[PDB]
Amino acid sequence: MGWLVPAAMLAMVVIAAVTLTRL
Amino acid sequence: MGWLVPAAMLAMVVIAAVTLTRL
Amino acid sequence: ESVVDLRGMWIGLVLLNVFYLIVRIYEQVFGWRAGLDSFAPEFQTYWMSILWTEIPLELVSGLGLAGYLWKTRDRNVDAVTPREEMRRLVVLVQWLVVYGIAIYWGASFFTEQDGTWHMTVIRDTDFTPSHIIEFYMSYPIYSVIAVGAFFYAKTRIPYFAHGYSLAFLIVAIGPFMIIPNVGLNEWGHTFWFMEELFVAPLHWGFVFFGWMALGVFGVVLQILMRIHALVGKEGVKLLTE
Amino acid sequence: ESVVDLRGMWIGLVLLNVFYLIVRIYEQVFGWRAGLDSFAPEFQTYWMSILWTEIPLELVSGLGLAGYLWKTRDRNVDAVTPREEMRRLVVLVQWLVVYGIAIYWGASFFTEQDGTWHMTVIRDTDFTPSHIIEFYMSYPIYSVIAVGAFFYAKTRIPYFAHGYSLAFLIVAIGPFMIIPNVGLNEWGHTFWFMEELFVAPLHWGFVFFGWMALGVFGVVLQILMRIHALVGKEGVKLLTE
Amino acid sequence: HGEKSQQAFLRMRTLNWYDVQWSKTTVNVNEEMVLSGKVHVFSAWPQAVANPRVSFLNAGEPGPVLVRTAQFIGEQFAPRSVSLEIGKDYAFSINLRGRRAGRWHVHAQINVEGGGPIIGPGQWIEIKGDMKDFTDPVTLLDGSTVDLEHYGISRVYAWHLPWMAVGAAWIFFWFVRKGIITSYIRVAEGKADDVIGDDDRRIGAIVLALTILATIVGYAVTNSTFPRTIPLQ
Amino acid sequence: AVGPFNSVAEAAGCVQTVDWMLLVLLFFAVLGGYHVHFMLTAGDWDFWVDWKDRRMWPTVVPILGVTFCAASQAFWWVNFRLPFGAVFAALGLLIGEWINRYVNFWGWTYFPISLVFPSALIVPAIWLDVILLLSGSYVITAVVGSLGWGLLFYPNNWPAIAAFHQATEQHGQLMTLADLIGFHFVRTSMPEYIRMVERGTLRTFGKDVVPVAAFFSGFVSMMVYFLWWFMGRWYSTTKVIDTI
Amino acid sequence: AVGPFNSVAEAAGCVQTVDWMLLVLLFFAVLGGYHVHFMLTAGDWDFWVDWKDRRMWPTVVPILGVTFCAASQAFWWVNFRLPFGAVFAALGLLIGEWINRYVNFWGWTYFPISLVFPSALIVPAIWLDVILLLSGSYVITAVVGSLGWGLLFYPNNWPAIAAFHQATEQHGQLMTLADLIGFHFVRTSMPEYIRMVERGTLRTFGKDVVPVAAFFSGFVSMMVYFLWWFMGRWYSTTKVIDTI
Amino acid sequence: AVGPFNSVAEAAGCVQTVDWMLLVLLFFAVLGGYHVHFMLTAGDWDFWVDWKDRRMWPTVVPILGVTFCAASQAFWWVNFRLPFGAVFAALGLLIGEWINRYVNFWGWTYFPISLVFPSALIVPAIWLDVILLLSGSYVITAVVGSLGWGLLFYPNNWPAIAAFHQATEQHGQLMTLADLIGFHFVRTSMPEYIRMVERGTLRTFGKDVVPVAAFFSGFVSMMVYFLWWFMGRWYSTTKVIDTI
Ligand SMILES: [Cu+2]
Ligand SMILES: [Cu+2]
Ligand SMILES: [Cu+2]
Repeated sequence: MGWLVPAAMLAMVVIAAVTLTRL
Repeated sequence: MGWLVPAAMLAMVVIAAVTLTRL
Repeated sequence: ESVVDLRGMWIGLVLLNVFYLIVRIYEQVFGWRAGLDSFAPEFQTYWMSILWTEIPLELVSGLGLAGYLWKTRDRNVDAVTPREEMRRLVVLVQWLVVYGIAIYWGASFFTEQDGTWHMTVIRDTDFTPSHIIEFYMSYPIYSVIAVGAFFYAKTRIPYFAHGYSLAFLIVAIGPFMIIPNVGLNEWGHTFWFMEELFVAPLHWGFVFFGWMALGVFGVVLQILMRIHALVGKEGVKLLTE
Repeated sequence: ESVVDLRGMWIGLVLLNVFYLIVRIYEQVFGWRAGLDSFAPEFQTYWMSILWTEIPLELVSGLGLAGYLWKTRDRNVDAVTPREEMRRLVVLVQWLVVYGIAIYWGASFFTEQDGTWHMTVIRDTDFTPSHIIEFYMSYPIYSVIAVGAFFYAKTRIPYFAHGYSLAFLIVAIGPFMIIPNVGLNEWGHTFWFMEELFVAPLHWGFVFFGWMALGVFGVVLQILMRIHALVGKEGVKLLTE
Repeated sequence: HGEKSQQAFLRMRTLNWYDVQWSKTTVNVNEEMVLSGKVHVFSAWPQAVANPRVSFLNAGEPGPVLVRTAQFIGEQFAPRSVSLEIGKDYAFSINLRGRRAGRWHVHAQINVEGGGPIIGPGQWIEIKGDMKDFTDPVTLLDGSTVDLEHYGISRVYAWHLPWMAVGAAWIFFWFVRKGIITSYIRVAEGKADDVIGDDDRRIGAIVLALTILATIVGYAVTNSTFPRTIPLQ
Repeated sequence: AVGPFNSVAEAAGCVQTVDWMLLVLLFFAVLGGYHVHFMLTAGDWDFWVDWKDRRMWPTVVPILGVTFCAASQAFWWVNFRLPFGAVFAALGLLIGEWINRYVNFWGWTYFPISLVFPSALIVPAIWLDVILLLSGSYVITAVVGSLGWGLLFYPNNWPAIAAFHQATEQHGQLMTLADLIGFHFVRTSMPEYIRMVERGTLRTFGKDVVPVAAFFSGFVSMMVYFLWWFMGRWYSTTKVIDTI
Repeated sequence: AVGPFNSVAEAAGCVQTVDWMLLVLLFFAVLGGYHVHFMLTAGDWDFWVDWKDRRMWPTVVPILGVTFCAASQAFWWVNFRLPFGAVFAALGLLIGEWINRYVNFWGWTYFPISLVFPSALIVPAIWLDVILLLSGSYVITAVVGSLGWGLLFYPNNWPAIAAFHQATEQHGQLMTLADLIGFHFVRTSMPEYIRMVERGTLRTFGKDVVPVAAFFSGFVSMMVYFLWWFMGRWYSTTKVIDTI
Repeated sequence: AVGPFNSVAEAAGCVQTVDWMLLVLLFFAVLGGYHVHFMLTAGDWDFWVDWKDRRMWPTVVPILGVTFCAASQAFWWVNFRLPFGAVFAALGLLIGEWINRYVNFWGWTYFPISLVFPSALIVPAIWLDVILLLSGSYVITAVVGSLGWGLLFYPNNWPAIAAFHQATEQHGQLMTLADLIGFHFVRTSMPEYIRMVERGTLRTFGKDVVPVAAFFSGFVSMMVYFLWWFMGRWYSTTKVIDTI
């Protein structure tokens, strides 16, 4: 649970990069 | 010896004036 | 065909708001269990890991965003059609909307959550859970979004490509300048003032660069002229009559 | 035939450096014998005589230098040949080199010899040996040299003859303005602050007019343009290729 | 020297010095003498002078002609500021070791805070010998003995002078490679890109990397040499 | 003939000579101005080793030192593309200070060098100059180079500082070698209470003094650099006025 | 086709959508800047009901609050003739503050709302906006609307304030309900001596505290409005520079 | 006909009349502004003879008095080549002050004139005006005339001051006649501790108080003159704006 917020920040950056580079 | 620094300041101003007015 | 495509803005808003909701829930759960004592092992387990992971991630994200925007930049910017330029302006406005949402989240929500957390606890370190979420998470996030907006404007729109917009520079750098100002915050709360008062001058820097948000006033205007000249006289006759 | 004749610069540098070496040796010999007590007769014999002789000598030297430079001024300045104008620019650069050496001697060497002398002795008068050498010898000397440089530029070079160069005015007046600022030094060390600390605000005036030395940045540039336009295109093709 | 110029009423109404002694009027180099005395704080302390709440005992000499090995005021060893109360008497003592040959007037003084200095009686002391024979032995917590006159100066030079040489070399290198008039003319004609190229930036990057490496190496070596240090007290 | 010069060699020699004189005069004028500013704004911590502490010295000195470095950088980079402006100012200040300490503080008043030695600014100046050279932008310099200038002050001063921070035990107290040097060699007008050194606070935390001071100094140096770059730009004016 | 738009309806829809996004982005950016400025210049009196007094609260809060209101008024009126700039800034600040108090001060730290509620600025903002609308002059606004903004602060805050000013008797002392609320719900870092509230003066007169504070706040708000109108004009610059 | 005038005599008479009215209106406006500035910046030392001391009075009064003199000099010299600007301002201030002291301080409250008489500024004003006239340069004026203005303040006030500096012996103490005048004629709101007069310092030296104060006042007057000359130049603006 000490790696939940770090993992969510990484998931955010990845989803942004993939979806926005597509659009 | 209380008139050494005053005398050197005067010698400086005189040598400057004479030599620089020549050049 | 699609001048106003808002998919990117919606995706960014959803991601940012969900992330901040998750952060708020995490703060609620783990502020008392592990955030009260700075020398406890649970503080390292649950709060320092966020810092050690998020600073490099923020730096990498900002550098990569700037590099990708500059790499995919338009080379023949001046030969852009009015419709494509209007679409680019709309995408820049989406960038600025996401930037404004991030500015609210960072400069308003967590900055005062600071006032309340510091009033409930006795400060024992320069990295409190409120400090970790505020100075090292929210401000860098809106700085990254500001970098993205600035570089998209510089690399896609001819008006922003030739030269540097003063208003854009102010609105992109000044709010970022609060992050170095955390050094003055730490210095004033340890030597200058021994009391947790917000109106302390040690927080005037926080105020000053906050004024730089008003730089957005210029940027919007710089967009509006570009909109105006794009509509033309006849289109103006449509809008103003 | 001789565009760069450095005899005047060498003579001035030698005279000034020899004089300051003599002054330093005199300070070493007579700082403890007669400079410790202000009410002793040896203080009058060995330190007040320097003051009473040097203030009128400095004033007379400055006035005479300005008057001689204005009297022997060129009347048809605008009809100067490029070679003669280049020689005049070189002589002005010699003036500025001597001015910079004098500025170092006054504003750097004796100003901090002040910090050390005041830290070794208990101040008993407004005219200490360090004060006599610093405020009433070195600053007036570089003010006289600044007057000489300014009036040579105004009376020999057409660019400086028509109007007043702002950078030259700053670099000639601001460093001189430290001399009246000795009144604020004396006032602050007798009423405002009772301690011998250099960072005391009573010495901020000393700081402010010190900034005026940076005015030289403009003056050099004003010379360089005059050099550039003198070389011409072909000469530029020589220098830049 | 300097008290005569101070106002009489402030001198009389701040500190009353009494029995003051100089153990030796003639000392050799590396020879110790004790200047002792007593002081009374005037009850009607002037409003012009600040409170003696913060004050420092000092020896009024024309410089380090005598080295102060110790000083005591108010039954306490006093290397820092002390507090004097109004209307009370305090005994003081100062130990001084001869450094510079000559005749010097050495006084008892107390520097009160933003009121300022108060000077007591002084005496002429004759120091005979050579300053080159002066030693200032100091024992550390590890038992090592150093000479406070000469200790640590070689390290200061060895760190400071090479960096000044490096800076001078940097300035000289750029000045000779580019020049001032030529660079000015190049920039003035819009050819500012001709002054600085890729090789110049590479040289600057290499120099910065070497400077950072030297700083880190110096810090690490210094920490290895002195593993245990304390802040200023 | 090359303009006012009758030959190629004459032009080259005159240009080289004038280059030398211009460099010397600019160096010494900047040296004088910088020395006045520094010694009367941050000279108290520079004079004495008893003032070289963890909080106030590494804060005050870089902040007041970046001024003339930024001004000289503005001048040299804008007008010549010469990347030594910060090193120019720092070397001038260091040379003047060292000359004064060795000739006056030691040669005249006989204070030992271990008591009177200046701070080190060459490494931060090199950092700032290389940042300006590689970047070419005074905003990127004002941020990154100023942060590095503030951060590098203490690490590059530690080699000349740690030797005097060894601990000794006096009659009953614990001392540093720097405090004992200041105590032994008597300064008549330097009581112990004057030095603005750290004395402790109830809000000081677990060994964060030096890093906090360094980061505060860097942040303030950013703004001071931004102000003094334009100050140096203003001082480089070629404006000619008509009436005084 | 209408410029870059292929039809009338497309142009109208795009204009409406961009209007919405511009409004939202401007609102939130101004909200963030205003919240930082206010909470770090006048946020101490706003946080706690123990600081909402007769002298320092009605003086400090309006003076520091008129800033972003004047700036937003300058922007909106000069560029759009839209009369809601002061209400824009005030509503943004109020919304942000209320969200923070309800979610963080109460939801996280469990401080009751009666202890942490913000000041009311909507009525003075409406006064200032209507003065600018009717007058059309920022000088007449800077005088009259600023005076009204300073004067209306306390009357429109009294309805939410008087309930906690009822008197109670403790062990031996007399208290307000606000003082007892602050005392009962413990703040670790808020001792009683910190609050800059009125404590009495020998030069205070026969019940003139609140009117004197209101008039002083209005007079200072005049000058602050005059400065920040031009500050907002400067921030609305469209200047493009060539070198950074 | 001469322009709008039908005859030579009509033109001359109208010009003379308008000259008189312009002189009167400028004199009285400058008088009012100068009196407000002086009486609310340096009026405490001017009101009472107990405040006319060696350190603070000769420092404060010239520094705050040179302001409107420099502004009026700028106006009159730049626009008319009329050398009475400093005398203009000084005479206006002196006339207003004397009228107030004789009519209000003495006629209403019955304080004796020996307690309430203003300082003398006519001689320094004449010095400054003649320096500007002979030089024609406001830089040379700002240096030399300001130095003379600061230096001449005390010598030209001594003739009206020394009579009250004679010594008297009261019950046990030594008094001046000025201190006894202030003590005898009671001011309810003027306790002895308020007056910022000199009280002695451990750094005061062998009878250098008045010269040090005079030289400090002159040096500061140089900078104040330089600032207020351009202030008066700005106030002489003929700029017409389009929107308020
Ligand atoms: Cu804080
Ligand atoms: Cu001084
Ligand atoms: Cu003596």
